[PDB]
Amino acid sequence: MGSSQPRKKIFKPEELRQALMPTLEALYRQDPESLPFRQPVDPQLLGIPDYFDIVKNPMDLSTIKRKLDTGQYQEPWQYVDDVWLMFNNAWLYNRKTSRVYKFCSKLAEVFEQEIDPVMQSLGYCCGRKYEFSPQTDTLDPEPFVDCKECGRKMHQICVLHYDIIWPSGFVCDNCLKKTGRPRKENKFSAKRLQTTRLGNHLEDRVNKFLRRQNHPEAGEVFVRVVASSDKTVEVKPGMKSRFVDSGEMSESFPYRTKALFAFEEIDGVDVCFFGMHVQEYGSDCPPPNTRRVYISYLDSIHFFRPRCLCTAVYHEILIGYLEYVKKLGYVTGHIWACPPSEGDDYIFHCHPPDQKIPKPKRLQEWFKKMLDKAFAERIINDYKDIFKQANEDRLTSAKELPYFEGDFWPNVLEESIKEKLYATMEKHKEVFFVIHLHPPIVDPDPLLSCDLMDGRDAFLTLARDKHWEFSSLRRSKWSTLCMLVELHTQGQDRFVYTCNECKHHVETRWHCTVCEDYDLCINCHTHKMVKW
Ligand SMILES: CC(C)(COP(=O)(O)OP(=O)(O)OC[C@H]1O[C@@H](n2cnc3c(N)ncnc32)[C@H](O)[C@@H]1OP(=O)(O)O)[C@@H](O)C(=O)NCCC(=O)NCCS
Ligand SMILES: [Zn+2]
Ligand SMILES: [Zn+2]
Ligand SMILES: [Zn+2]
Ligand SMILES: [Zn+2]
Repeated sequence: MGSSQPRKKIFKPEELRQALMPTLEALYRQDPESLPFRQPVDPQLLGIPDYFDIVKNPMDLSTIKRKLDTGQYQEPWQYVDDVWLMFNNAWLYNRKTSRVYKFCSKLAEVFEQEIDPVMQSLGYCCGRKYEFSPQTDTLDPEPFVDCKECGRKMHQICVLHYDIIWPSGFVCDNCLKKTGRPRKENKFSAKRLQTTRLGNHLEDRVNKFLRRQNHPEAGEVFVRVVASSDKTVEVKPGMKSRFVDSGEMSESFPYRTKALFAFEEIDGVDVCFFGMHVQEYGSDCPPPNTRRVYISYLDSIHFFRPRCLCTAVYHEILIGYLEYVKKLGYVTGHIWACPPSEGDDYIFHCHPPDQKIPKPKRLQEWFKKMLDKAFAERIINDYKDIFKQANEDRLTSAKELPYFEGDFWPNVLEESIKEKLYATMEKHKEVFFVIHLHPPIVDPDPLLSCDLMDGRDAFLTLARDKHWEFSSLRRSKWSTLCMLVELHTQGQDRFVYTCNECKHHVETRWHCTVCEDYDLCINCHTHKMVKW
C-alpha cells in the first residue's frame, strides 16, 4: 500500500499534549463523574464477568493520558477517537438509567464543550464522533475528507465538500487564504434551479411578508418547482365496472402533478425546509374532477430561522399556492389533513429526533387557521369540511365525489363493493377539507421532468441510500447540498434556447443581466447584455 502527500501537517508529541490535554484535564476535574473512568474497568472488583465479551476495546482516561504523555498519538483525531471509545463503551454496557451511564453523558457534554474549540485552532472542524441513524447491530459513520494540502482529516459534512461541485479536490479554509484564493462558487444553488411563475409567486409573496415582520436572523427564501408532469389516475376496478362500464364517469382522469420545495439561506448556505406535492385537475378533465387541485403531501423540517416566523411562512406558501391556481382558473381545492402514520416521513428522510409529529386535531386546527387567514385575505372566499359541502350540494351517487390519486376515497369505495358508506364519510369529516375559490385553464410554466421528484418515493429511497438525513441543522445543510446537485445535474430536461424577439433557434445569444429569462439575437433591446 503506497502512500504520499508532501506538505503534511504532522504534530509532534508535546505540541499535541500542549493543545489536547487541557481537555483531558477538564474530564478529570469532574468529580465524582470522572472516578469510574480514571482507571481501566476491572470486572473482578465490579462483579461483571460479561464485560470483555461486551466491550471489546476498553479505554479509560489513564490509558489516554499515557498515550498522550508517551506520544502514541500522531494526529489529534486518534486522541478524540479514543475518548469517544471510552464514552461509547460506557453508554453501551450500562443501562440508560444506571449512574455511570449518567456520569458518562456529563463527561461527554463537558468534552464536546471543550474539544471543539481546540480542534478548531488545530485546524479541524469539530471534536465529535458522528454516526448516521440506525437503518432497517451496527451503525454507519459520517464521511471524512482530507485537505489536499494539509492532509488534515475533516468531516465532510462539517465542511460541506462535494467533489461534483469542486472537482479539483478539497482544500481547507486556512490553506485557502494561505493560497490567497477564496473557494470557488457553488453553482448548484437553490436560487439557480430553473425558475417558474408558480415558484416565483410563492417566493415573491413570502419574502416581503418576512420583510414586513423584519426579524434580523431571517434569510432569503427560494421557492422552486422541481418537477412537473402529466399523469392520469385510473378508476379502481370495482367502482369502474360499476360506473364507466355504465358510462357515467370516465375511466381515467388527467392531472398535472408538481413537486415544489422551499429553501432558506442559513449561515450562507441553502437549507431545504419545506416540500409539497400537488395534483392539479384541469378544465378538460371530466366530472367529477373538473377544475380542482389537491394537496397530496406536505412535509417540513423545523430549522427555519426564526422559529417564530416559521409557521407563518408555511401558511404564506399554501395560501399563495391557492391564490396562484385560482387566477389560472381553478375553482375548488382539497386538503386531506392526515398526520403521519408510523414515523412515516412524508418527503424528507430523517426528521429531527425532537420535532414532534402532531396529533390530527393539531393538524386540522393548523390547516383551519391556515384557511382563515386566506379568507380574511380575500383569497379563498369560503371553505367547509366534506359533509357541510357534500350534503349541502345534495350528492347521492359515488360518482359525485372527486376521485384523486392515492386519495382515501377511491379505496374506501374500492373495497366497499363486496360489502353503510355515507357513514364511513361521517366519521372522518374533520380530516378532509373542501376549499371554495370562487375560460380554459392553461399553465404558463413548462414541464420539468425530474424522476427523483416524480412522486415522493424516489427522493426518500435515494436519501436512505445516501444518508441525506434532515435530522440536524448540519446534516440538513449537507443533505440540501446534495439534493441540489441531484436536481441540477441529473434532471431529465435538455434545454433548447430561443431568441425572445424573433423566436428563432439560438446558439450564440445575448443574455440579459436584468430579466429572469431573456435572450436576444445578434441580429438585434434596452439592457446591458452579455454573450452566452
Ligand atoms: C404540518 C407541519 C408542516 C406544520 O408544522 P408547524 O407549523 O411547526 O406546527 P406543528 O403542528 O408541528 O406544531 C406547532 C407547535 O406544537 C408543538 N407540537 C407539535 N406536535 C405536537 C404534539 N403531537 N404534541 C405536543 N406538541 C406538539 C410543537 O412543538 C410546536 O410548538 P412549540 O414551538 O411551542 O414547541 C408539520 O407538522 C410537519 O412537518 N408535519 C410532517 C407530517 C405531517 O404532519 N404532514 C401533514 C400533511 S397533511
Ligand atoms: Zn467536524
Ligand atoms: Zn488545508
Ligand atoms: Zn433585459
Ligand atoms: Zn433575432
